[PDB]
Amino acid sequence: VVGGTEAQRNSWPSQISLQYRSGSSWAHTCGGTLIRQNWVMTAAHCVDRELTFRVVVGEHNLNQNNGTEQYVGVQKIVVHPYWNTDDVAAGYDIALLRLAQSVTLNSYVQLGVLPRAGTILANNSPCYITGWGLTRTNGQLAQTLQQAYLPTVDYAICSSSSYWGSTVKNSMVCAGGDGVRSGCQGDSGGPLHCLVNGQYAVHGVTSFVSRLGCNVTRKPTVFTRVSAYISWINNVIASN
Ligand SMILES: *[C][C@](*)([N]C(=O)[C]([C])[N]C(=O)OC([C])([C])[C])N(*)(*)(*)(*)[C@](*)(*)=O
Ligand SMILES: [Ca+2]
Repeated sequence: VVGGTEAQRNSWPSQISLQYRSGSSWAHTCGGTLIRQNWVMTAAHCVDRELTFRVVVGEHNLNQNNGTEQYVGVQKIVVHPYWNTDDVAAGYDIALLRLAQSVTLNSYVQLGVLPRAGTILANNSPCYITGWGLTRTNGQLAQTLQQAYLPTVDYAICSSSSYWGSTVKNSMVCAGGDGVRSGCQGDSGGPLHCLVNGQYAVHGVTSFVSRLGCNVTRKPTVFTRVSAYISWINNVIASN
C-alpha cells in the first residue's frame, strides 16, 4: 500500500497473507480474504505459478512472532474458468483456495462479509485497502499491515479516457487515483473493505495498478468486483 498508515492489530481480521515456499523459507506474495473457516478468496493471478502455497491468518508483522498467527496449507485451488493470464483486463481475476484444515476464529481471525449479488457502490463511497505490499513504486514490502482510505471511482468515470478507458470493465471496482495513496505489488488478492449500512464488507479483490507506477493520478487501483461473483463463489463452496 502506498501512502498508507499502519493498521491496528484487530481492525481487519479477515485479511490473510498468501505465501509461497522459497528455499527454506516462506515469502509473502499476495493478500486474500478468509470467507469460510476453510476457504480463502484471492486473485487468480496470484496463483498462476505452480508453487507451494500457504496461508497465514491472524497476521500483523510479517517478520515477528505476534502470538496470534495460524499457519495452514492450501489443499485445492479453484480459479475462475474464464481467467486468462495474458488478459487481466478481461477480468475474472479471482480464485478460491481450500485450506488443508479449518482455522480457529477469534478476535484476530474472522470471516469477511461479502456483498449481496449485483451491488454497485455509488461514486466516492468510503473504502479502505489493506495489505503488506510495496509502500512505494519499486520499493519494498511493508512489515506491518498497512491501510489506506481509497474512495471509489464509479464505472462511468473510471472507464473514461483520462482514467483507465477500455481497460476497466463493469465487473471491476476502481478506487483511489489521487496520486498519493494506492494499492501496489504484494497487495494483489487482498480486500477492499467498504462501509455499507454500518458494516464493512469486502467489495473488491485487488487486481492491478498502472504499469507506470502504483500511485498515479487518475489511474486508480482496480479491483475484481466481488458482487459480480457471488453465485460462482457459492457454487464452488457447495461442491468442493
Ligand atoms: C504478486 C505480486 N507480488 C509481488 O510482486 C511481491 C510481493 N513483491 C516482492 O516480492 O518484493 C520485491 C519488491 C520484488 C522485493 N503483486 C501483487 O501482489
Ligand atoms: Ca507475525
